[PDB]
Amino acid sequence: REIITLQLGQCGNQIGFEFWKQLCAEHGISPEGIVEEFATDRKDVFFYQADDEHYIPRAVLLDLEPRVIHSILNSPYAKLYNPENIYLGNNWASGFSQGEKIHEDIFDIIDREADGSDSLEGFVLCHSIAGGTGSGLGSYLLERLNDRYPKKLVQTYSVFPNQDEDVVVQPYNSLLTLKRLTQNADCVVVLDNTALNRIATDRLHIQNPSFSQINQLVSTIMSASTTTLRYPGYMNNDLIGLIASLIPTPRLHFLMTGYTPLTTDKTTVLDVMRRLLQPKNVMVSTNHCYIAILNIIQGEVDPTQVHKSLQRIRERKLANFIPWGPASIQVALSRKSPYLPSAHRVSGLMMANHTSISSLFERTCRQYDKLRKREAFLEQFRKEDMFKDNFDEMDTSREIVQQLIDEYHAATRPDYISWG
Amino acid sequence: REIITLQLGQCGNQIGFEFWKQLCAEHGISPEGIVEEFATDRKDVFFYQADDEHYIPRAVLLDLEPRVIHSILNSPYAKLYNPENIYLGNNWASGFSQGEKIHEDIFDIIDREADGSDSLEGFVLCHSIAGGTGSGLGSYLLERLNDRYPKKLVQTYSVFPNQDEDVVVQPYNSLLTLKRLTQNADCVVVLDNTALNRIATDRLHIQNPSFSQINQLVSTIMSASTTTLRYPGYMNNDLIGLIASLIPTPRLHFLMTGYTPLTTDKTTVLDVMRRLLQPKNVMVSTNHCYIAILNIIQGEVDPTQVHKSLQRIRERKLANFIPWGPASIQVALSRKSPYLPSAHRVSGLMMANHTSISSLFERTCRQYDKLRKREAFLEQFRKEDMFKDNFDEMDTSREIVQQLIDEYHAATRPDYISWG
Amino acid sequence: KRYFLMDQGDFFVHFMDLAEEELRKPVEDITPPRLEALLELALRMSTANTDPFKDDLKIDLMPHDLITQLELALSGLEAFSFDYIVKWPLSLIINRKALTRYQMLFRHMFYCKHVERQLCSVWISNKQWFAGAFTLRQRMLNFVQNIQYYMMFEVMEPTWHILEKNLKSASNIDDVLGHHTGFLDTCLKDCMLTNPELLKVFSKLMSVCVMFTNCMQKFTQSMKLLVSGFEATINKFDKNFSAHLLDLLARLSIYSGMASVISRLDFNGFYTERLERL
Amino acid sequence: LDVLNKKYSLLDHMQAMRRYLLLGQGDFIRHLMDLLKPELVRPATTLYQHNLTGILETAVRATNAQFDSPEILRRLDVRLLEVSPGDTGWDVFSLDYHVDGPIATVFTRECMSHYLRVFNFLWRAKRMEYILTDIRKGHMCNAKLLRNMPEFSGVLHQCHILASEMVHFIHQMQYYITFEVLECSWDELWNKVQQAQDLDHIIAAHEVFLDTIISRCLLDSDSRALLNQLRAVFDQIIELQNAQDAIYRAALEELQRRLQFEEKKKEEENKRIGEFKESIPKMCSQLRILTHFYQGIVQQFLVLLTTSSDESLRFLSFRLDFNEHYKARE
Ligand SMILES: Nc1nc2c(ncn2[C@@H]2O[C@H](COP(=O)(O)OP(=O)(O)O)[C@@H](O)[C@H]2O)c(=O)[nH]1
Ligand SMILES: Nc1nc2c(ncn2[C@@H]2O[C@H](COP(=O)(O)OP(=O)(O)O)[C@@H](O)[C@H]2O)c(=O)[nH]1
Repeated sequence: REIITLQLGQCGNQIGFEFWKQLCAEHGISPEGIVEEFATDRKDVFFYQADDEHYIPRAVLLDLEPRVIHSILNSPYAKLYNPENIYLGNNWASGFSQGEKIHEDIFDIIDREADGSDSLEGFVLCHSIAGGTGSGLGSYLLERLNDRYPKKLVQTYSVFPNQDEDVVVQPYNSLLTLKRLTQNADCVVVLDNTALNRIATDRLHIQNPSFSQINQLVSTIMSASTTTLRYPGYMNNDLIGLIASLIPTPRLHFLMTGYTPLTTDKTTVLDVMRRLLQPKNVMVSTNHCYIAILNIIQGEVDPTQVHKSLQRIRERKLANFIPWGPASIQVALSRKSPYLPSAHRVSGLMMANHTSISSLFERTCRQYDKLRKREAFLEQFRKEDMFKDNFDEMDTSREIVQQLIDEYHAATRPDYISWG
Repeated sequence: REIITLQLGQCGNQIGFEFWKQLCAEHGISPEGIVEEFATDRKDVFFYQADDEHYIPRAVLLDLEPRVIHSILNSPYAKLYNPENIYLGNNWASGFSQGEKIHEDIFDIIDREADGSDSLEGFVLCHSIAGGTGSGLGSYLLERLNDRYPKKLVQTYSVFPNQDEDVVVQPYNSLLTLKRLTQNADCVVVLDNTALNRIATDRLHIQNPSFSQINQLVSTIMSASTTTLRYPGYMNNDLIGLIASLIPTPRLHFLMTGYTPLTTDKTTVLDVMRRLLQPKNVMVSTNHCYIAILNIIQGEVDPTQVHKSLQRIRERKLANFIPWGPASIQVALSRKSPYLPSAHRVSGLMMANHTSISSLFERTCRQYDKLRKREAFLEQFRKEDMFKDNFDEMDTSREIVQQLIDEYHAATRPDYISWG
Repeated sequence: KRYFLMDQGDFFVHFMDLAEEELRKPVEDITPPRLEALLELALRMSTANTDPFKDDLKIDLMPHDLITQLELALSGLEAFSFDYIVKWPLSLIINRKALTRYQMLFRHMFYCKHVERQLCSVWISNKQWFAGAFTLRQRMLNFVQNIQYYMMFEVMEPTWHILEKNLKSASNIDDVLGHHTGFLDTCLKDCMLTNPELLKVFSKLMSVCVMFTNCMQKFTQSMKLLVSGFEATINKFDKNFSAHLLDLLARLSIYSGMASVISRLDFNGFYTERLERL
Repeated sequence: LDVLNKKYSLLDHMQAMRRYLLLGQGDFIRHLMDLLKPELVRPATTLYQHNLTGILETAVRATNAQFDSPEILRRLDVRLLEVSPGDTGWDVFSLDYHVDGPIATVFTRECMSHYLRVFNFLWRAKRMEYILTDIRKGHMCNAKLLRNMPEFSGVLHQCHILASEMVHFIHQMQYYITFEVLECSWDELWNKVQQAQDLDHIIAAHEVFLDTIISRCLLDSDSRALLNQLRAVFDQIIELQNAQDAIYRAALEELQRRLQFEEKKKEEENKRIGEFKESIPKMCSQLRILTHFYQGIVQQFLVLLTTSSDESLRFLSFRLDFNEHYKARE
């Protein structure tokens, strides 16, 4: 079934714009959505097929206090995305309240696309955590979608924000987003501003314009995470299939990222694999261990080599895995696209469930716990107090996220077979 | 068996900067760390392998009150060494105290590299004894490494300070460094500023800019001491194997240096060996005898000749040593690298365990003993007194180094089977 | 020669320890898939991943080891043998007779490399530490490191330059078959593999060396986790070693590249004159 | 070879055979399994071939399969099997790809028969995996509305772990078939065929690709014993499909009434806690015996694949036991 992407908030809209543009050039599409004359791919899932042959994306664009939504409109690609579905604070509470009054018109825009498509498998949100308007509005829309579509699944390309710690309420906003995300999202793929900023400092000298350049980094991961679906293959020919192996237990659904040629700008499979397990290739910042690992490779890969490449990674014992029941590294192969450069003829990505990401969640919980005692930034803005007089959703969120922090470390232990 | 080098202190940072640069040109590496297009060697131990052939040295650069760490940064080779691991008095006590507050972040930088490498055979330290900041910080870091990594062996290309005797506390600083170095260092390769300065006066007219030119001399020895490791050969690929033969007794862990074509800018093996045993080719300044010796060669060397050559020095007996043991001498032949000049087609050095180096240790102990009675430079700086009110580590150091001075001369005697 | 005469030791340093934890186990308890994957991996890891025929090496076992040669349960450094694959074209020169002996050369040369690093490993653990050990370990190490500088730089690289030279100047394939068997018999005989009693004395020396490192490492582990047990073993081990070291030089002085061994083993006149035989 | 390559296109028929009869496209098959569930689950003794043809037509239009040469797209036809007694459409349904003309000499009656055995196997273990993904669709899609109830999680957790362990075994076998029986065999066939000159090297070689798949898969008369044990796993998967649902429509049933019990308020639910506290032990022991029975079969299966040839059994055994969860006495 076709995937509908609910890109929301200024930050989320910017990564969402970069992702559709990335699949514009990668696929046979021009800036006016017209089939390219120069042009073997499954474009049905991501791109609606129009009567003018415009490959309109199934993308929902939500604007709040719009500034970067106006810049998106003055672009050569304005015609490419024309489902004609764009509808008009820095606080999580401020975003949640604004979303509630306009919920029905934004929700009808969701319906239109659902009716238009032959079918709708899942919702993929370019969400921004502690995103000012992006968070709060995104949590609320996350709660409505599951109730209306119980059968359908929700994924979130959360750009978890770590900038070395401006938002003084950033921990409070993030705390609330996760509670909704832990109980109302089937999958989540985690990214980190600092981890990518550190990569940007590593691969390039770019430091001050970190947000503009890092977009491209987020994009390469986001196009890549879907390439097995966007191009046909013998296995993983549906979104849920990739999502099943990566998230074993319903509560623990946060996925780490990595890319072998971060500098993609021959290499044997045996090599692109080990390069990935190394921690410079990772883009995320008591014993600790992965729960299950998966990898996808797109290039000139001897199909025969992968049958022995898995054994090669097994001998180096580079990775420590889960201890209760069985789990294993999974090897997958896809086709690099023609037209665009074939540099780094072999180039890979990995999506993995790792207990280290618990540490990033605890750091915002640490900032919040410190901030909660001080009550330095309760906002006490009438919106904040009137929306939350008890201020007990933050405590409800604190216990829910602490259960998650606990559940992760329980995973490390030998008895997750017992309740965790 | 990847080996990390902990280059520390301004003087130590100067000889690590050059040693890595020397292996940049010698190996197939450019100033940006990129594989050279013009380019059979084992670059794995010394050079980390990045995804796009950016072979980055595993150098740990420690700075303190920085000035020349800034000049290292404004260089064409700044990109070549980018593990992105550089972290911000003339007294041994002043250096030791500064190291203790920052010990955990500098130690995490050690951990990162240890985790990143497949494995860690050893650590290499570049520093000057009585190096102001370099000593004291270097002794403290020497003590932490053995406790954390008992298996790991730390080798310091010590820049032992001999300038004809400015530092008025130089003997006190050096005295303390050796006590740590005698009980907390698996091996030490000794070099002498005066010995090299005398060589500089001999080979060249350079006298006033002794430090800049002598850097090249220390480098040629340093690159050379590892060439059996850096280029695969029948024997001496591992660091442990290369050193163990040189030091028979743990305590006697100090090695002497020499180079046959000091003016490397045909020759038969019989010749390059005899030339080395002569004392002008040596770079270090009651009967006395080498405990054990071993020759290193890299050039167009015939294989039938070295045995005739070994037998020749057996008859010439140019270098004399008489350990009660059968330590004798060992031979080594290696490949000179292509690309760089092949001048002195046969070029080599010798490492020799010698009891003469005891005399250099006693001379600083003599300056210190004279200085201790006068108490002319007790510093009595509050750092010095508060850190050391008893001033008894200097006496603890004096007995430990005197035990070493005694042990050496015991080695000369016929009974080192009994305690010396 | 890259895998049989150990010119590429880079590969051996990486391979040795990566398989050793398995090698120390005895036979019938060792899985050829595990060793095969480990060598297959080590070969990729080494700088020697540029040779076109690298794939040929295969891990096989030598039943009875050197005993079959004019315990079997014992394995690891003990039962390791490489084997190389050749098709009909060049099989006619590199054959069973040629590769039965290249393997038999590699096997003896493996122990000298393996036990030199075991002596090196015991010296790392020690890094109050009574010297009883340091006297005997300095004796064995300076004796062996010198056997391996004689074997690789007094016999092998010498004769191989005879073979590469004469195979350049043959004009027939019954004369190339002459040089190939000529180089192989020369390196087998000039080296100590060819002795009437086959130098079992060298094997007895290597047995005391391994027994020494075993207990010495075990004791240093035991004391960490004093001379009535240690110095007792140190004195007896040093006394048995000095006896066999002198027996080796004495039974090798009877022969007359002949004395380049003993003249070298006592270089700078150490143990050069101790006891004149008879 | 020049006039059979163009006029009769032997090249395009063997190229698209992998794609459609060996599930090489996959997309087409997953779309086909999605639309063709209701008719196949219904006893097909009432079903007939015309309905299957018509659904396949629109199914081809749905997938990128329609973007191909019309001739190969037309040759494919649904084939009924013997109408097995007391059966469901799932047990008796296989594509044929009827082929006639000169291309017949390369693809003979023996060739289409051996492909149908491959298809019989691949349809079973392409459904069984799409059944276990429906299971995980359900576990994810039922727990998201039971976030209020704290009493259930315990039995719910025991159902999730066994479901996860099952997905580890079938999903990995799916990869082993993907890259160790249908990628290396096809690579071997292609090179030996496209370098050939005598048409006799295309026939006696193409049969080798065929007679190597039947031995790297378990369809050979000797690997049949290991398939017989594999059937038990292919049984225990749908056994959980009946163990899982029978609990929710019973457990979830009480929750709907609890909303209606409070909608009455807007002592009966104390008897519902009574049926809960007595139902937890029986569900616990039933699921426990299921996990032990599954462990008892999968461990006997892994110890069943001991070396006979080792050509294709060592690279699956490693895959099923990676991380050494099994062989460490489980
Ligand atoms: N990855 C990425 N994150 C961004 C970018 N721009 C802003 N952000 C993140 O967006 C968050 C704040 O959202 P904001 O832009 O204030 O939303 P607004 O309230 O609609 O302006 C911060 O945590 C930033 O890390 C970008 O270009 N890339
Ligand atoms: N070999 C060598 N030694 C040097 C050089 N520069 C300084 N030194 C030595 O460094 C020691 C003093 O260390 P210092 O430079 O004071 O370290 P600082 O405290 O960081 O300035 C003296 O003993 C000098 O012999 C150099 O270029 N080469």
